[PDB]
Formats: sequence, C-alpha cells, structure tokens
Amino acid sequence: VRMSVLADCLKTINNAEKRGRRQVLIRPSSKVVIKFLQYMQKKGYIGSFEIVDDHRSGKIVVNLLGRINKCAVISPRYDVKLDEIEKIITSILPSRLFGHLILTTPYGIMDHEEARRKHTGGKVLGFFF
Amino acid sequence: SRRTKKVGLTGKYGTRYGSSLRKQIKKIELMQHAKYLCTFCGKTATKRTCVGIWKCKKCKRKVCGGAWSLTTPAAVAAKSTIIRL
Amino acid sequence: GSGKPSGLRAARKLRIRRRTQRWADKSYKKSHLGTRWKSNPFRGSSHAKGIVVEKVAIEAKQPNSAYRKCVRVQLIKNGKKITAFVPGDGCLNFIDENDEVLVSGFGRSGHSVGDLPGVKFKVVKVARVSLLALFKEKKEKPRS
Amino acid sequence: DLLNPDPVEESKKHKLKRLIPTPNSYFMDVKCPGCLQITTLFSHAQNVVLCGSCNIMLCQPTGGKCKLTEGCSFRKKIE
Amino acid sequence: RMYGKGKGISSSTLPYKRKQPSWLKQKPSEIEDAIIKLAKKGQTPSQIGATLRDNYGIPQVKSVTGNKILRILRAQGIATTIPEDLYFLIKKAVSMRKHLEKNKKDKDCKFRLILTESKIHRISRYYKRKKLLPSNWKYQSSTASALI
Amino acid sequence: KMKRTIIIRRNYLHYVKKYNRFEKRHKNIPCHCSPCFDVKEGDIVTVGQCRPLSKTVRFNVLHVEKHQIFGSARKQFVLF
RNA sequence: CUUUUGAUGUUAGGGUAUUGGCCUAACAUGGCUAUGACGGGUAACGGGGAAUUAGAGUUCGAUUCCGGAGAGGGAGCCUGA
RNA sequence: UCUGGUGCCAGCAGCCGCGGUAAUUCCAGCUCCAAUAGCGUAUAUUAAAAUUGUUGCAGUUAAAACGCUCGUAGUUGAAUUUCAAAGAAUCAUUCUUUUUAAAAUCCGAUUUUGUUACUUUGAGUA
RNA sequence: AAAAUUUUUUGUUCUUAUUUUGGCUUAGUUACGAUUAAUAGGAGUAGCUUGGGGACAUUCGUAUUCAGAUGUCAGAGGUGAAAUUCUUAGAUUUUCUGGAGACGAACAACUGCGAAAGCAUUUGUCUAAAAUACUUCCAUUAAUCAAGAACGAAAGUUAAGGGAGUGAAGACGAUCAGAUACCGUCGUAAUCUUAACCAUAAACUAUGCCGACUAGGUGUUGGAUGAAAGUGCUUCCUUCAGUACCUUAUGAGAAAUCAAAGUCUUUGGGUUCU
Ligand SMILES: [Mg+2]
Ligand SMILES: [Mg+2]
Ligand SMILES: [Mg+2]
Ligand SMILES: [Mg+2]
Ligand SMILES: [Mg+2]
Ligand SMILES: [Mg+2]
Ligand SMILES: [Mg+2]
Ligand SMILES: [Mg+2]
Ligand SMILES: [Mg+2]
Ligand SMILES: [Mg+2]
Ligand SMILES: [Mg+2]
Ligand SMILES: [Mg+2]
Ligand SMILES: [Mg+2]
Ligand SMILES: [Mg+2]
Ligand SMILES: [Mg+2]
Ligand SMILES: [Mg+2]
Ligand SMILES: [Mg+2]
Ligand SMILES: [Zn+2]
Repeated sequence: VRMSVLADCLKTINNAEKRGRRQVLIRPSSKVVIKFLQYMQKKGYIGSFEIVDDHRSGKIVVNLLGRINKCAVISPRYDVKLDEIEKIITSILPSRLFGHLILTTPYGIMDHEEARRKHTGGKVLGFFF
Repeated sequence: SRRTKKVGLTGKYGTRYGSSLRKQIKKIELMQHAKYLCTFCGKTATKRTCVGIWKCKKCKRKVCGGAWSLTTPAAVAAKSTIIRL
Repeated sequence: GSGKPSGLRAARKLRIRRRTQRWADKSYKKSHLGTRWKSNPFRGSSHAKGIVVEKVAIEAKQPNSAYRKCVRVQLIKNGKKITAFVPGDGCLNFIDENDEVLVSGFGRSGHSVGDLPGVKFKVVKVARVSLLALFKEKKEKPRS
Repeated sequence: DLLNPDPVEESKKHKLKRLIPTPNSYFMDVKCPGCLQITTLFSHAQNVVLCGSCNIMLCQPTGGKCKLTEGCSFRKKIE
Repeated sequence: RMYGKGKGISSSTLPYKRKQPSWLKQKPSEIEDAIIKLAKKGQTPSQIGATLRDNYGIPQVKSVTGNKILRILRAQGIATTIPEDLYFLIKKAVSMRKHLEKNKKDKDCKFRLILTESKIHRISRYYKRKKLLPSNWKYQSSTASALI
Repeated sequence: KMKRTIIIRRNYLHYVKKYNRFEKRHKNIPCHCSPCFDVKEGDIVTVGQCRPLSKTVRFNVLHVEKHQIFGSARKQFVLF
C-alpha cells in the first residue's frame, strides 16, 4: 500500500540520478508531484517533462541534467511557524548559500526564502540540494 | 447467574467419593440424559427409558440401543459394512 | 520504517515506550529505587561519626601481597557496624580501643577500591583532630 | 526513447506493463460452411455459442482463446 | 492476497476508447430489456454481463447505455436484499459447516471456516455503514442455512 | 437514562512538545435537557452555561442535530 | 469501583449572605473506567524561577514576590463589618 | 633514567599498575611543574552519553524478531472537481495591476457565496 | 387554509369588505440530477488446470514373528578377542500352509503442496487452495495490529484397546586400576488406535509483515501467446506466478559475507514486538 506518492517519485528520481540515466519514468502522478517538479524546473535542476494520459492516474517522463545531489521528503508534514525556519534550515541544508527547503503554504508551494519574503508559514514537504 | 464453576451436574454429590470419580460420573451422565434425533419422524425427542431402551416422545417408537447413548460405534461400523455390500 | 511509529498522532506510544525502557538502565534504576534509603549505612549522607570497636588487618588481592590496616566502627546514628581503612604509613597507632572518628566515602561510592576486598569507607579524623595534620606530625598532637 | 517506444517491443510485452494498457482480445465475424448466416463472436469466449438458424456448435471453451469449429472461416471486425 | 501468500496479477483491462464501437447496432432499450428478461430467470449481475458478452454482441454495457448493470436492475425494483458476493460467501460458509458437522477431525476445514467468517464480518460491516443492509443485520451462524 | 438529564462526550487533541506530536483525549459533561427536545445516543448538541442545578450539572441544551452512528457512542471520534 | 449508612438524577421543603445532596422526606436506577477508574509510594506545599547544555533535552525550586495551610494533637465557641 | 634508606615488608595507587639490591611510582633531601590568597577530599547532580536516541541507537553471528495465523481498540491509507491568460513597476529576476462561469442584490452598476485543523496579525498580562 | 393598513356601526363596542402571505391534487419547462475503473481489494466465469493440502472408507506388498507340517544331522549366535544365550526332548539351515501387528525401500531430485507444526501403496466420496485466461460484477470495501481466539513435533499424564520389532528402568556377561559407561545377551514402561489433557524444541533462513526502485547469465515447476520438425503431439520464441545457483558491484558491513544484510551524518514510505 502506497501511503504516499511523492516519496516514491522522489526516491525513483534520486536512484536514477545516481547512475546517470538521462531519463526516468514515474508511474503514479498527481497535482502535488507536478507542482514539485515545476519548482525544481524553475531552479534549473531538471529539464522538461511530459505527462502521459492513460484513462487512469497518469505517468510522467522527465529529462535529467546530471545535476541533482539529493531529493527526498519529510514524511510527517510538521507544521512550521515563520520564526522557526532558521533551525530547520540549519539542521537540513548543506550550506547557507545553496539548497532549498520546500513548504506548503496558504499561498501555494514555495521554498524558504520566498516564504520569508511573503511573511508566511506552513508545513514541510521536502527538499533538494 | 452461573451457580457453579466446575462440577456442574455432579453438585448433587456434595464432597463425597473423590474428584476423579465425580468427573467420570459427569462424563457418563451428560450422555445419559440428553435428547436424540428420531430418524422416523424428524423431531429431536428420543430419551432413554431403561438401560437399553430408547423411545420417541412424539411418534412413540422404541429403539434398542446402547447403555448410555443411543448408538455405540461398534454397531455403526458393522451396519456400514453390511450396507456397503 | 525503522521499528518506531512516525505519525502525527502517535505521541502516546512513544512516551510510554520511553517510560518503560528507562528501568533497564543501571544508573537510572539505582538512583530511583526506594530501597537505597534502607541498604546504606550513611542513609544518604557524605560523612558519619562512630566509636572504634576493633583493629584488624586485611589481605590484599591475589597478585599483590600486603596486610592492610583497618578498624571496625559502630555508628552513633543508627548503631550499624562498618569497616574503614586507615591511610598512612604508621597512622594505626594513633587510634585506641574506643575513640570517636569521622569516616567518609572511599571514592567509588558504592564500590570497593583497588586492592582491599570489601571496604568502602575511610577514616578522616580521630579524637576530633585531623588525621592528616597528625601524620604530618608537625602540626598537632592528640587531645590526651 | 522512453516517450516513443519501438512498436514491435511494445506489442511484445505484458498488457499491464506497456505504456498504454491495451487488451489482446478482439471481436470477429464467423462463417460456418453451408449455413448461410453471419454471427458475431468474441475471442476468449467462455460459453458455447449456437447458430441462429441451426443448433450447430460454433466454438468451444478452453483456458485461453476459444476453439473454433473445423472448416469455419473468421474475419476480424473493423473499428 | 488478503489471507494467503499469493501475488498473482491476472485481470481484464479496458480499451482506451470509451465510446461504443462503430459496428454495434442494438438500441439501449433492447439491451435493458435483455437485462431485465435475463435476470427474471434467476441470474446474478456478473453472469448477466458474461452472457451479454458471449451470446450477444455487447463488449461493454456502460458504453451503450449510460448506466451499469446493478443500477438498471435497481431502477425496476429487481435487486436482491443481500448483495451478490456476500451471498456467495454465506453459501460457502454453510457448506463448510455442514461438512464439518459430519467430520470432527478436519482441522484444515475449521481453519478455513474461521477465515471465511472473518471475511463475512468485514464485508458486512462495510455494507452496514452504507445503507445497503439494515442496521440490525447480524449473521447468526446457526440460522444462516435457511437464508435464501 | 436519567430524567431530563444527559451525558455528553467531548473529544480533542493534546500536543506534546518533546516529540512534536499529538494525542487523543476526552472528557464527560452532564447537562440538563428540557422536554422540548427529542434526543438519543449519537446526536450532536449545543449547550450553554448556567448556575449550578445539582452536584454536577452546570449546562443545558439549546439545539439538537440528528446524527446517525454505526458503532457504540463511546467509540466515535468527532472533533468540531 | 460507588450505592442498606447520599452513590447519580427528579419533586417539595429546611438551612445559609446567596446557588448547590449542603441537609430532610417520597420516587427512579443511575454515575466513573485500559485515552488507566478505584488503590499504593513520594526523603511532594504550587507558581514567578535556578543549574547545565550548538539545537533537542535532563535535573532542581524548604528559602526575597504571589497563592494555600498551621500555631503540642483533635473538636467546640464569644465578640465583632 | 638526581642522591640516601627499605627490600612482596612498610606502604602507594580513581584505572593500567609499583615494591626480591638499579624502585623514574614507598619513606626523605634537592630540583622542577600546575593553579595561586587560595588549593585538596567525600556525597549528589549536568555535559561528556547518538551508553535511552522525536531530531538521533541497535535486533544473521556481539544483548535482542513472539512457534504460527486470525482479530478489537490504536496508528496509517490511490487518482479526480477553476487550470489559466494579457498589460504595468527592477539591475531574464523580484513586485503589482486587468478580467474570464453563476445566482441574490443601487435608473448597461458597487457586494455576498459551507465547517474545522493549520498558518498570519492583534487585544489582555506584576 | 391564519392575521391587514384603508372606511364602516356603538359611551360601553357592534354590521360587513379589494386589501400584505406558507402548502396541497394535477397538467407544463429545464443542458433537469450518479468522477475514474489503481500492474489496491473482494466476488464471478473457463480449461480431460496443477499439487506426496485435509477427512472418512477401501485395496496391495515383501520383510519380521508365532503356530503347523517338511528333510537332514552337530553345532548355532555374537565379538577386536570372548562370555552370558539356544541345541540329539533336533537348534541354526531349505520348502509349503495359516494368523498377527507395525512399516510403505528402489523410483526420490540443491523437485511439489501447506499459516506453522507437517505431508509419499491403490481406488471412491466429501472438502478446500492457489496460479493462468477474461472488453464479467461491486466500487475504497484496505496495511499492521495491545487485549482476546484457533492450531501447535517428540517426550510426559488419564481411560479402553492393541502388543510383532525397537527398547529410558532393571538383571547379567565383558573391558578397565575402578566402569553404576561406551560393546554384547535378555528385558518393563513407552512407541500404534480411539476419546481427553499438556503448550514446550537449535519450534532455525538463529533474518517480523505490506509497498517502490536498482544487474547480467544458467536452470527448473505450473499456465497462456506466436511460430518449425510431426507418422490437433513434441521442440523453439515471448510473457505471468513459484523456486534455486553463478559472476559482479564509484553498493553495504568490524569482518565472515549479503541481490538484501543495498537505495543511511546526503540520517524521516506505513506498522507490531524485543
Ligand atoms: Mg492482515
Ligand atoms: Mg432519603
Ligand atoms: Mg516553593
Ligand atoms: Mg508567604
Ligand atoms: Mg514546639
Ligand atoms: Mg548524564
Ligand atoms: Mg543523552
Ligand atoms: Mg549530544
Ligand atoms: Mg548501543
Ligand atoms: Mg519466525
Ligand atoms: Mg481495477
Ligand atoms: Mg496376535
Ligand atoms: Mg513385545
Ligand atoms: Mg533385543
Ligand atoms: Mg521458546
Ligand atoms: Mg528465535
Ligand atoms: Mg545519523
Ligand atoms: Zn419419532
């Protein structure tokens, strides 16, 4: 039983990236996966991707650029306040100069710097270096 | 309420005779005082009248059987043998 | 998973699991068990006073070879009897048949130390003058 | 590469494992000799099918595709 | 599987085209009338679908009409009080219980009967949470045989 | 089961800081129920505070909402 | 577990500065509990706070201020806002 | 790896250890080291301890997967319903405007459209 | 159907009405009104589909032993070597006849089935279980599970049978310094069936259960698809389910080693027990 489709997608992407595979297939898709992929796209971590339309939950194929070190989820989506970002980023990110922590916010999905710029909290989804 | 934990039917014997003899009496008398299906009429109303005689309270037929039960296995085996032939 | 529940509503299970498992820790069980008030001559204190009853000598453990000098003491506080070590080269003949002494721990609070089998106490004062100032012998003399 | 798989390879896999799941069965027109009637039939049929005019057997059930009667001619239905 | 160790994946799969095929000729009224007539004879929905697939040419009922078989069987007040699969489970249980009455030394049969009764209780709870079964429906194991 | 008196159950979640997680908790409250209402075990009620009317009761019912349940009342979890 | 000796409610009164099983009569069979009742232990007065710790935490708080209780141990009472 | 004495004795040593003639460890003399108006000892407690582990431990052989299955409470559970699109403000980025389905509501027009969790901002506080 | 501003009659008041409103019975009009069908789950249908899965009843086989015959004559057993033991009242040995109770060789495998414990002569009946095929039905019905429940080798206990072989105890004969042992000759309980208890094993893969991803080859058990040699059957090619082995790992480990014991300071898919 699945219990999460985001974790499986991110794990598959990470496993393929470790081997330099140049393309990978994600079986179950959803809107949250699309939004996460778009945010990775906006930061220049992956190329373009397709959505294949069967009459079930669709499938995705992505293009990889040999550029991701890690991508994963935080399973319990802890609720984070605006003044608690500093501890989480200090614990999770590898540096103060790169990397991203992804929150889900009453104003959409965004990373921590944009969340500070918008003066908002949320819950944690995942991260990618 | 439940009036007795263990001895059940043998509580009429009190504390006499020892526990294991009371256990064997209980096993025998559970069979002796039960009801059995009458194959002739369909009702379960056959009860023992004497040590070998069984009788149906509804249709009133008399069947010769065992001492504490209506059938013993040794007779069933021989009947099955003959019927198979 | 890894053998723990990681859900957003699974705090009771974790709390109870940690509550039950602390009792397997020797230090925790030692410092939270009700009988320490009973099986301890000092009953929680650091020092105590007593009257000397006997002088004895104790063997050292096997690889070593010596006769260590000790006294047997009856505590004023509760009447119990203990055994205490007398440190110093010739400090045993500063002590008479029944004097009053302070004794303290011996450094490993519940445990025996080094070479002496089964002695967990040590004399620090005799006749209310310091044993060290009396062994230095250039400071004070016993109140005869 | 992954988006445009070789059609020979795709048609050569399990039906649940290809990019778009598609069945392997089909419907067909069957003609038995000397009866002069056309009947619809399903490959992998589970029942025994009798002709409309005469009670002649047209197929037999198996563990896979049905066994078509000897001498009959079948033709796929176009779609 | 739910109880054993099997991991089979055999099943049917539906085509991409959701519309009815071009070569199909019947009228939805005819198909519904066939459904009703063929259920008058004492068949279950799955049997009805199989017969329609084989002895008639209808690949899928939902493509031609707009409804599924159970909905149109209910629209006429023809559906049974007890759903199909639950009834099949109950029949298997009553058969096993009879055999076990004849043989007190089957230990495998006792095991399998326990498993089927667990299935029965779970499915019954699901059907009672919906309004498909009356709230005081219980499945006594001693009176189930007369249930038809 | 009393005369013009009922018991209601409130469910809520409690936060534990050391583990960053929650727990399920509950409390019971006795209330007064006027005969202008038709209640049974499983419904939802809204109550308001008044002066003490007995050793235990301090609330009484103001509005009733019919609600169907399938298990037993003490085993349901509704949060509000 | 509680309920003969008030345990959980309804009715009528008594009493109090006022509400209330706080008490008295009649009636009904209720109330709490594995989300830990009812019991046992504490070398337990509760907070504001203290010590040590990168972040989490662990351990203390008789003792400047606030609240509670007591005047060898129990019970009763007068004066008076 | 300085002198004198003792010789498994006397004694030292939290731990490993030293002590039978050469004892860098006992008892003294000299000289050096550390902190310094302060410096040792005993008991309790915190870090060290990712040796109690939510962050963050281990379970083939080091301690540790119930003989096996069913099962209530608990914990956890596939995808889907308004997605967009076009101008302005900045050295492609960050911001900010414009409307596109509907019904009720001022002579071709303003304003309303389920409940919580959760998150933002306030009030009140020795 | 229940009340009316607006005039009406009266000094306590009496005389009447358009007058502002929820439903019912029927005809009528709307864009009138129900998300997929999960390489989740449960039911169904089909095949002269598979299996040492279970229960009852039946059928066969040599061997062993007892009893009855049968012919002959001095030893037979057993051991490292010998005793104890059987025998001219005929032992051991060869042929035939009847009875009894356990067991099911060879075929038989790094093969099959079951939740585990376990399951192997023939035939019949009853009873379940997978896997494969499907353009059948339902539509979230699910995963793991304190308390609780069902099964659970051997030994052991209770009662009634059965009682050949093996044989805890016991008795001898040997070896030895001693030998309450290892070896040998006897031999009680038990081992088998029926009806009840007991609930433990190195009950072991010393590796909980569900889901995803990651690598090449050689086999094998059971289905389905497509193609060639046959004298509506065999070989070959695909694909699903089960089960082994080999090589290799910019994968892991303290190592032995491991296709999971990998995808872990780049530490969080769900959950129970220790
Ligand atoms: Mg399960
Ligand atoms: Mg009274
Ligand atoms: Mg205080
Ligand atoms: Mg004070
Ligand atoms: Mg005093
Ligand atoms: Mg500590
Ligand atoms: Mg710690
Ligand atoms: Mg630390
Ligand atoms: Mg450890
Ligand atoms: Mg196991
Ligand atoms: Mg499906
Ligand atoms: Mg015999
Ligand atoms: Mg015998
Ligand atoms: Mg023998
Ligand atoms: Mg065990
Ligand atoms: Mg084990
Ligand atoms: Mg780590
Ligand atoms: Zn009769």
